Amino acid sequence: GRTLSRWVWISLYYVAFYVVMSGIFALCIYVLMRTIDPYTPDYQDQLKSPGVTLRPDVYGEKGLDISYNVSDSTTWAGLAHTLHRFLAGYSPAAQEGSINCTSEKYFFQESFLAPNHTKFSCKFTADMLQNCSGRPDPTFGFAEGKPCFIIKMNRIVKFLPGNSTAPRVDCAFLDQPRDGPPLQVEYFPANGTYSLHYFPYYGKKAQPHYSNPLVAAKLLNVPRNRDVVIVCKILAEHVSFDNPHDPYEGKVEFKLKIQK
Amino acid sequence: EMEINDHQLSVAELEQKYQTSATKGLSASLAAELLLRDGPNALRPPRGTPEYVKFARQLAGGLQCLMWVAAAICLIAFAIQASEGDLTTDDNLYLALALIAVVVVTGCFGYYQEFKSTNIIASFKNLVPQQATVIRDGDKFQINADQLVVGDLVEMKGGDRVPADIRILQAQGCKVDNSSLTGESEPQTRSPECTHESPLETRNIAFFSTMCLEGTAQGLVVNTGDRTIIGRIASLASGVENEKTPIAIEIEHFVDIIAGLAILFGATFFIVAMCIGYTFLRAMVFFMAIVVAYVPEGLLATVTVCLSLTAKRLASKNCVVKNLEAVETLGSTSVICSDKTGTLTQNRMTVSHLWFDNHIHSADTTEDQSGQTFDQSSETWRALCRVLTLCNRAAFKSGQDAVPVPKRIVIGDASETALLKFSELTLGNAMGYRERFPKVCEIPFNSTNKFQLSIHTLEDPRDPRHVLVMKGAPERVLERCSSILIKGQELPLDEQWREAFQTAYLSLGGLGERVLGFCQLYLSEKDYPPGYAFDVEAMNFPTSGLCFAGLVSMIDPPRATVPDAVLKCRTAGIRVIMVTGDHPITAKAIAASVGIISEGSETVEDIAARLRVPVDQVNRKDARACVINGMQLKDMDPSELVEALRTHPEMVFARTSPQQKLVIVESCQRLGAIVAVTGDGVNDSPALKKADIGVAMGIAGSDAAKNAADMILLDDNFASIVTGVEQGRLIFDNLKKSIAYTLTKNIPELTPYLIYITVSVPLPLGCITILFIELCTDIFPSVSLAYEKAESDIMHLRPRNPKRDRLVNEPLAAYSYFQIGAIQSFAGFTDYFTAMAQEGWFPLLCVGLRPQWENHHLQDLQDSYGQEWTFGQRLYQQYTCYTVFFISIEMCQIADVLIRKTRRLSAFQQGFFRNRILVIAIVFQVCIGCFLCYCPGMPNIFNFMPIRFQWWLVPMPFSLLIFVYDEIRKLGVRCCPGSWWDQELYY
Ligand SMILES: COCCO[C@@H]1c2ccn3c(C)c(C)nc3c2N[C@H](c2ccccc2)[C@H]1O
Ligand SMILES: *[C@@H]1O[C@H](CO)[C@@H](O)[C@H](O)[C@H]1NC(C)=O
Ligand SMILES: *[C@@H]1O[C@H](CO)[C@@H](O)[C@H](O)[C@H]1NC(C)=O
Ligand SMILES: *[C@@H]1O[C@H](CO)[C@@H](O)[C@H](O)[C@H]1NC(C)=O
Ligand SMILES: [Mg+2]
Ligand SMILES: [Rb+]
Ligand SMILES: [Rb+]
Repeated sequence: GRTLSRWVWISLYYVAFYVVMSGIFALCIYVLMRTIDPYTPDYQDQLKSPGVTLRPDVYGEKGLDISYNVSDSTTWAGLAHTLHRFLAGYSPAAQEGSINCTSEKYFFQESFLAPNHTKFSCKFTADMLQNCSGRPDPTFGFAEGKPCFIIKMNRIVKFLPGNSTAPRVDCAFLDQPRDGPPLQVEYFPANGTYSLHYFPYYGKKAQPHYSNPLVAAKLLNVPRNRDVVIVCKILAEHVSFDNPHDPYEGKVEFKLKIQK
Repeated sequence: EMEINDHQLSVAELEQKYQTSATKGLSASLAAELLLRDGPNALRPPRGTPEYVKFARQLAGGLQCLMWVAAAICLIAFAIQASEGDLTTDDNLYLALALIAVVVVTGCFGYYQEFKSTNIIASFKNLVPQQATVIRDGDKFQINADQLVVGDLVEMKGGDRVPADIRILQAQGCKVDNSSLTGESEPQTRSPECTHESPLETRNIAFFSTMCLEGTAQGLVVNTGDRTIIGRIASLASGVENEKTPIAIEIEHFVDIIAGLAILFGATFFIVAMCIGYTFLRAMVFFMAIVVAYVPEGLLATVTVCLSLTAKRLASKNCVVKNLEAVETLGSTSVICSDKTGTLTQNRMTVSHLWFDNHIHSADTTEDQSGQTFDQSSETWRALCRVLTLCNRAAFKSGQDAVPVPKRIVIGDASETALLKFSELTLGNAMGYRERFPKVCEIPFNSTNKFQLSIHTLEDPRDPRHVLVMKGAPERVLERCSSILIKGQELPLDEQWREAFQTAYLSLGGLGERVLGFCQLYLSEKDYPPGYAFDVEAMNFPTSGLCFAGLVSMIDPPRATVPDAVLKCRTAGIRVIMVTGDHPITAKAIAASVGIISEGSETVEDIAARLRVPVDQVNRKDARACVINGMQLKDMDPSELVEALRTHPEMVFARTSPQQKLVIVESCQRLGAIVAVTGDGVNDSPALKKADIGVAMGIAGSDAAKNAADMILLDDNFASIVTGVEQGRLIFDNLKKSIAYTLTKNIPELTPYLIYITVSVPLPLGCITILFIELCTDIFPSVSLAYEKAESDIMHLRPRNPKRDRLVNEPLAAYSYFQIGAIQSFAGFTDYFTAMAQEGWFPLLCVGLRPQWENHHLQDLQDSYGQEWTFGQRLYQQYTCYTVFFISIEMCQIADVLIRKTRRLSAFQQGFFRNRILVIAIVFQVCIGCFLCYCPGMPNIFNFMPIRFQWWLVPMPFSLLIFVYDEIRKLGVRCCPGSWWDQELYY
């Protein structure tokens, strides 16, 4: 096409042009990454309500479906192992960088008091569940036919879910009212509450050694050999638990079939 | 078939061949039998026009072929993906479905845009069946011309249309108009004797579409329908296959460029996909992704409406085109080949000059009476105007007072009709004027007497005497003239005048003009009292010693506006050539009267007659003009043709066959020129179709010429071709303005995808979102560039070279794609990362984060601030970076449309707001841009959500940067034509 001497001079122009534009980009991102505050999000326009997760997080298609056979240890060995390797950070040996929280209300830190200008973070260890901690039962109730399902919310910077009382999880079926009683669960801690001194979250940089509060739902009433669907709603004022475009907005639903 | 020997037979042989009678005609039974055998005496129309298949063609083309291929790739990508496990997203289906949708909607658009063009020309056609006076079983009756069968006995009169191909048996001075078959504007004489062997030239054959001008004749039909001389020409014309228009050629050029780029990017980005650890199936999917991205979803629609507007501009001037592609051809055209009789000339015998008071006065030969008339003041003029008004038997038809005099239909001979329209213009109410002087005697034109004469009683009784008027051949009326009117007296016709009269006679004869002599004499009221019984057999009135009145000359003159339109095209750099079948001398006469041959240019035959040298010695290169008659062209060779074709630039072809017109166009197209031909008759229809564009007269045009044409001049205003090129030249420049606009946007939508592949960041842009840009938000601004006024004096530039000057080229595409789309890509990324960081995601976090982003199982993914987002919540963040990349395009596009307003001049020079329509298109680019964002519910109907007002302003600096950058580029090139800047930075 072009002459072999202008081929390079034409080439330098494109290179000289690209480097100019790419340089302006680098000048814009660096200003951009200096425009923001390291400890707080700027807008967070889609986190109007928090999301809820679940363990063991096992899906088929269409979301979480969990079916296991109590007599066969291989159908639930990997369920507890995910629970065990999940809680490896919920042990005192790994949760040292956090403090003995007993305030029982919002933990409003106005100043940063910790090594390297860090902040104080609460503690939540596995023993908070008393039957779903892995001791005495490392099967987390699966072998008994009463499996524990730990429930925990997403962390949002400076979000407050209410002054009135502790937000409590409330698990139950999608009503199958007449044939069979409603689901009976024992939650740990009792009443299925999250302590209010775990709020608000201030950021992974503000609290490098923070961890979420948890509650477990030891399912006791579920019949065996039946496909059942359980929904675990969070009940508080500043939480919406039903958004059609996000089925994990303040709620978790999952399929469970315990077979013997 | 049968005519080659028809005219050379004795009548006894013909009434055997056709089992008829030369004096009594066919039997009614046999004439009915022959009709079934040979079919109606009419012309087969194009009999292959199903209504549903004309739709099918509209779906083909350079863009359509690319559009179909891109659509097909989407499905075989969707199937390849659906097998590999993607969950119920149909952007493959939306994209491919919408891809064919424009190809259909544009196809319907064009189908109607030609169905109306073909229907309005049909509104202009005379639709009454022509009649034919036939003789069968010795009964002369009239029937429709279509019912004639081979061998019939027919008859003709003045004003009769010739019903079929007829062999002459008897003809009393019948002359006919062969202007449709030949270029001959001089009325041809028909005689029952074999003039020639070739039936085209012999006088004993009347042709199918021709017009009998005067006289009367009888003869047998030799061939009917498609078998006539006319039918074979149309059969030839149909056999001609027309070339593809240059505009379609140019678009087929850049689709070859788009695919050349598309497969390069796809392949080179596919071979890196495997190198980052992608599945052979999936990586091939991305390659298919890239090629689908490279096709402009809205380009085909934008182009057709750019051409739809200029067809509106031409149809506004009674210049109707059949297909939108031809709307642009004239601006590109480099050579025009124009039929003479009917196209250049009016094909209407008109009075051109007169001799009286020893002076030749030039009459106004225009049809709108826009030229110059002559000195209408002399006493001799009033006498001469009287004799031509009175000694004339022609008559206007009933109720024609509104239509202009030149276009009026007159019952009369060829010359009598012209002399009538003359007097009706100069005097007004000529036939009412001449009825004030009653007739008492007459002798029509006769061979033995050689003249026509009539004696009239005067207007008022105060003059009881009589007036004798005569007209005829100038030399045969002078022998009977004893005196001549000059300057208010009547002088004896001494030897001074006879030598001065014949010089004028031979002066106007050299022009190829028909000239008639006029004379008069006042009969004494004492020798000839009121009521005198004039006897014609024994001529008891003076047939001699008349007083010569004057000379009136007539010719087939040019049309009014053509003599200047030809000048305006040759100033535009277009090589104009005449191709006609009329005799050379009449051809070169008009060739000079209109401007084909310049003032002071001579053929080689004119140098030998000036230097008094034999033509052999005359140097060839010294001749600007040259005429090649048909006989002299056959013995030539295509290498000879090109030699003389571009040795004498002012070229003329005379006595050419319809094929000899076709070969010339081919020899011109084979030399690289794109040729336009203008014509009216069937002898042009073959050459009309092969031409890159064919202009046909809306009124004078024959059906074959009209049907085989690409453009129709409804009012026959030849001066609508000059405006045809500027609108063609404008759109060519206005397209590569508008085309480059919608091509630049392609890079910014692709680049986020191919970094989302290489870098694995969250999907910056949506597939449906690029559709609202390609098909909704940027079509309206894109078409506004068709309203850009000429940057240069577009009518003075040479016709574009078909090879170098192109709609798009490497300097154009490479600049638009890889320099402005590059700047646009950075506006997207800049506005992408801010929407990420300002919402929680740092730049260096997004790198390689995509696999977690699209994972339906990760419902607590940690952002750079540690916060945990559910899949739907971060999906909205993806929908957000969709619409911030989307708006980042638009703000740069409002600066892209303005910078495409001009290609060379600065926007400050012509002004920002020249285009009222461009700004009213830009306002609606942002109005629905603000609607798709802030409309409630669209977050889920589409992938658009209301962004806050901070991110609107982020890409605005880029839009001003592209304003200045090309401003500098355009401003730099215009001020200084750099020997590096003009060739590269100019598109
Ligand atoms: C949208 O969510 C699902 C992913 O959609 C894919 C997709 C997404 C974004 N894109 C952008 C910004 C461009 C320029 N292209 C694409 C594109 N193209 C994919 C394709 C499909 C069919 C043929 C070729 C490519 C398509 O599946
Ligand atoms: C933290 O404080 C609680 C309340 O007094 C107590 O039960 C627990 O043992 C304390 N833990 C440590 C490590 O001191
Ligand atoms: C919880 O643990 C206590 C102590 O071992 C036991 O008494 C109680 O039954 C357990 N609860 C359930 C629901 O098993
Ligand atoms: C559970 O496992 C045991 C042993 O593998 C088997 O016998 C039993 O049928 C299983 N239950 C069901 C419902 O299949
Ligand atoms: Mg003609
Ligand atoms: Rb595209
Ligand atoms: Rb054509």
